[PDB]
Amino acid sequence: FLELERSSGKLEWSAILQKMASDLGFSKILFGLLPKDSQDYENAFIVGNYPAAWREHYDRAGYARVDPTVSHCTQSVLPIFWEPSIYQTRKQHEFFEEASAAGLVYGLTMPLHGARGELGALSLSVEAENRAEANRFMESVLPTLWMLKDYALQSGAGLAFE
Amino acid sequence: DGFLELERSSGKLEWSAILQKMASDLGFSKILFGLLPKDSQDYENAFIVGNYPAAWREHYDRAGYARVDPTVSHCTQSVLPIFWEPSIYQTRKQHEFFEEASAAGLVYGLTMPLHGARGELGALSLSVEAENRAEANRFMESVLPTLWMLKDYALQSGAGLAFE
Ligand SMILES: N#Cc1ccccc1C(=O)Oc1c(Br)cc(Br)cc1CNC(=O)c1ccccc1[N+](=O)[O-]
Ligand SMILES: N#Cc1ccccc1C(=O)Oc1c(Br)cc(Br)cc1CNC(=O)c1ccccc1[N+](=O)[O-]
Repeated sequence: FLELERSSGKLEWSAILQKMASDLGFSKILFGLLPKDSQDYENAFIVGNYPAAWREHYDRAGYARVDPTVSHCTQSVLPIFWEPSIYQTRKQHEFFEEASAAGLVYGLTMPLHGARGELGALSLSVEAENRAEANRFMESVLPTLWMLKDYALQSGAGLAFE
Repeated sequence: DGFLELERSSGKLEWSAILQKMASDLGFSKILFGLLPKDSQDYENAFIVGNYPAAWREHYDRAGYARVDPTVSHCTQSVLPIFWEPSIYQTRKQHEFFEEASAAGLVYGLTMPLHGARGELGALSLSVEAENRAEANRFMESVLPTLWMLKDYALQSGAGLAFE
């Protein structure tokens, strides 16, 4: 985990974070961080390899207002898994479908809350044949991820703010 | 699913018992969970849970050890754990803090900073009984991934119990 601190620049930090996630078994990740008292997700510090077109679509369609993981992050420090049960509203169903169209169907979002009031998320997606399989993979690496997200927050906020 | 009993708990007594049991199973026989609401700086009226000896908690406050305890300034700046380690260029007060902590049975341990979703500031401090630093670090490192999960479950349920 200590390799995140020693990185030079955003590209290398991103490369390290992506490979950590990739080696762990998650093909796609997004790391997003906002300063205290901001809700302008559009203009967050963002790192990762989500498809560019999806990132653009998410911003355009105002999905930050709809995405169930966003509101979850404002209320909690606990992970939220991308299960059918989290897409409760008709608009969130639309969100699920569009995210699925980008290849992002299985995964989880770890809320980030920094020492300086930074608000963020580390979202990770896993390629799987089905839900049950994806859930077992995620369970099998969850403690490692749980440490990872805080190491990423601490180093990530360092990169973005100091 | 073991972590779920922290939310199911009704009242501080019940919650404290569950948290202590979970921590004790992991080899931490003494714990203190401390939490302050958003923008509050006064460590006295903090929501404090655990089984640190009462006399030690009283003395820590009385002697003003919070300004000498390295974990305090660490917690305001980081979300990463800090292992208890004296500075070894230390002031009489810093020496006394560790000496009196040690006398209270709290020589080895770590503090997990707590930063809640609603701006809560706190710490989960846990002590392990050990003969030396090598043994202690072994004991703590071996449960660190589980503890990492526990501190966030404790933070989330504790904040609700305390403020919500
Ligand atoms: N900064 C910050 C931030 C702070 C709090 C919560 C969240 C975020 C965040 O990054 O949110 C985004 C953004 Br800004 C763009 C995208 Br694109 C995706 C997410 C978060 N959501 C997901 O990654 C997600 C969650 C569930 C299903 C599918 C996705 N997804 O594919 O985007
Ligand atoms: N709330 C909050 C809080 C918020 C941020 C940081 C810290 C705390 C905290 O609880 O700090 C205390 C207090 Br209030 C009393 C006691 Br008693 C002990 C600690 C934290 N420190 C330790 O537990 C500790 C750390 C290093 C060596 C020895 C000890 N110790 O035995 O107390």
